Amino acid sequence: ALSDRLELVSAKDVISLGIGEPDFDTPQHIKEYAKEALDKGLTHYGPNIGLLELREAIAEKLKKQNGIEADPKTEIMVLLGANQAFLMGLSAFLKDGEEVLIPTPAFVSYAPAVILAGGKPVEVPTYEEDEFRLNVDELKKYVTDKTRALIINSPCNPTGAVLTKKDLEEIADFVVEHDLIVISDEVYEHFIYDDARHYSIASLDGMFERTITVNGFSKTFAMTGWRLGFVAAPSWIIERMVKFQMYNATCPVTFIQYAAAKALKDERSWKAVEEMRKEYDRRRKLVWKRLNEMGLPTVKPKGAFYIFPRIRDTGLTSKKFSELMLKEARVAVVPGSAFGKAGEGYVRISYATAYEKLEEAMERMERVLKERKLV
Amino acid sequence: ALSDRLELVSDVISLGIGEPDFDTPQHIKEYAKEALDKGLTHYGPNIGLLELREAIAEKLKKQNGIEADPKTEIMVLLGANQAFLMGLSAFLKDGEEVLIPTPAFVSYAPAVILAGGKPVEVPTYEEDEFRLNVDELKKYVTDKTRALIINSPCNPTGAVLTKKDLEEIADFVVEHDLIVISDEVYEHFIYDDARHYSIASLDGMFERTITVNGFSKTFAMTGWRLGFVAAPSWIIERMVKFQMYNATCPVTFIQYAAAKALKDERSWKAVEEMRKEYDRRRKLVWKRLNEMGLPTVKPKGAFYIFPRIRDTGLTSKKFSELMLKEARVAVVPGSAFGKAGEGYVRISYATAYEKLEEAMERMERVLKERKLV
Ligand SMILES: *Cc1c(COP(=O)(O)O)cnc(C)c1O
Ligand SMILES: *Cc1c(COP(=O)(O)O)cnc(C)c1O
Repeated sequence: ALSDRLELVSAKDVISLGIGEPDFDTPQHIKEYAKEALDKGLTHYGPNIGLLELREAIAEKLKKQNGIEADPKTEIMVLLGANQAFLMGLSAFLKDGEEVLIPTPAFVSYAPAVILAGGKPVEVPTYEEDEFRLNVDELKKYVTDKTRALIINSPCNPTGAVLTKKDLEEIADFVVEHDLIVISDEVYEHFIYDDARHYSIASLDGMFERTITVNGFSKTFAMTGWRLGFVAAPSWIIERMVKFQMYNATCPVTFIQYAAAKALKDERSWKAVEEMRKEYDRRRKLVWKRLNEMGLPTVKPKGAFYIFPRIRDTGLTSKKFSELMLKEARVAVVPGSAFGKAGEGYVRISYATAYEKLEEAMERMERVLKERKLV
Repeated sequence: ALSDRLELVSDVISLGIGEPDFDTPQHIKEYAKEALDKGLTHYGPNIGLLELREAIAEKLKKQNGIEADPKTEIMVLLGANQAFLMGLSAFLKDGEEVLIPTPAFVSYAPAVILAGGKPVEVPTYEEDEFRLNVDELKKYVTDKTRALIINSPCNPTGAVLTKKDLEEIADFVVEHDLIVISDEVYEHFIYDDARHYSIASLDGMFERTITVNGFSKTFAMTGWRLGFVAAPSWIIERMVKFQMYNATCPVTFIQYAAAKALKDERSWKAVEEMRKEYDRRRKLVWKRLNEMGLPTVKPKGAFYIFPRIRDTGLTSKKFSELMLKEARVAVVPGSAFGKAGEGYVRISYATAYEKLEEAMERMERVLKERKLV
């Protein structure tokens, strides 16, 4: 019964570097469209699948930016945050013993959503030497004939890695050969740096039929507290997820759907996303310099707004290194072990905080690294 | 495993609408705009904002006599509808039974199937003004029964359980060591001699009770998706664990507007105005339905009325099929709310007075015309 699956799941001056959301505020003009919606009286229930005009704007964005062709009436569904998608998506198909492969270090909702859907998560390590990009040769070590799905997250949280098109082509070969469904969490697609490119696995030939691509407004617009996300997937999966929603949150907030549908079509939205991306890029270069500078070897992340320094050479546990940085440096970083077994030996730092707080946090980490001769 | 249980599930004047026709009171809309300007745009606690939980805790104390701790026993949800799946998922085990009074709201049985149990319908009867009767509950309990869901004022019937009904069902609940889920979203829309009481306020009941309520029906906020439950700590702790892998948290600036609205005089004023208008409409449709030849119990709460249709010789489904194309009015077959709903139709009077009168004339013209009386 679900209560059974739920008990198998667990878990003054101080700079928090543990944040997993934009420090920016929602762009003013998106605030303004939600005020207009309230005044227009968009107060009542909407369809379980989302407002058709939001789904249509989302079909346009997916085709033009991601190369995905999805039908608005049938294949895309609006959600209360992209987070709902893991449990509801996996529940449209996962049966009782089935395994889902999760590349690790991974976002924290993946494995519990698998356990709640009734399956068994199987962690597949990614490695520092590979700049944490998934390798299909690790996938092979873990396939069984109970494997039904793979979850991919690019750009990745906690790592900041982004899969290249060739990476995705190989993954696409493995998935088709093993007849898996891929769930692709793309919420960080627009925060990509240097010469990285965001490719969607559902745009490759023959792949839409087998992937659930999840995305949302939370990170690319700074709308985490607005609870609006979406999936584009085959209609037999969408059908099952809206039936689930009927008995869960019924439908998204309908005036926020209006604000967001207009926002996708507004030039100033995209302009604000580049503002934010240029500023996250500036902060990234600082924490990458400074962390390598103080002795913690760190891969330059190509996407999202997280960086993942190697702390294992200080001789500590990622949990003990988190304690020591909080007690003595008063900076909060999250243990890499919280992102799966392959995260032990690292710590997640979010640079979604003001440049200046990051500078100061970096000096404070330095001093107790030197002071406590951990180097 | 949840996939198998999903598999087990599921010129007209529409009278089938289950939501307020009113728009949200303007002052609540402005509190929302203000939260937006104040930047209340980021993630909040999974259990919901503490300001909102403290506000809900004084409302529950004052209006309902339920004492609950804002820190551990109140949780904000994305509509009250989340409470049934998530609340049942805190304790229900495989194949345990949940008693469901019928005619009932459509979420309850699918919510117990998704959670892993089996719904057992318990009939309510028009002779009893559709108030759940304990003798009927005695016939259906088993050693597999773990919970009971009650809904007062009730959708689809409009029935509201008496303080003595509650006292007797409370008895039954303790005797059978069940937990009760109490759906109280229509609490402010009660009429005539009716009074709303909360089963968690009685004698030792808080510990055995999940009470769900929200802002959708009382403040005309159905599209805002804000509801709440007050329940013991161990139920709340498991429901916010579930929310972390579900919708994460309600929308922050909506929560602030709801908090400021519980405290505003104009909110409670808005509610008497909507209650006064629904009562006017209710008198109209109860009168018109009986005199038109359809024996109808005068509902005492919510905004729904449930006329007897079976003496026309039609089934609930055939009668609404007839009314949709002959009268152009949409009513919903009683059989959609359980099998004790057969022979009846739910009409909602959450539409304008004028359209209700019109709708009533259209139904009366086709009743007399196909000699259905
Ligand atoms: C923030 C985030 C999400 C959740 O999106 P919400 O819309 O806020 O529910 C999903 N995936 C990752 C990897 C994220 O970091
Ligand atoms: C409308 C209604 C609800 C509340 O659903 P929301 O999710 O809050 O919109 C719950 N129960 C009943 C009986 C209802 O009629």
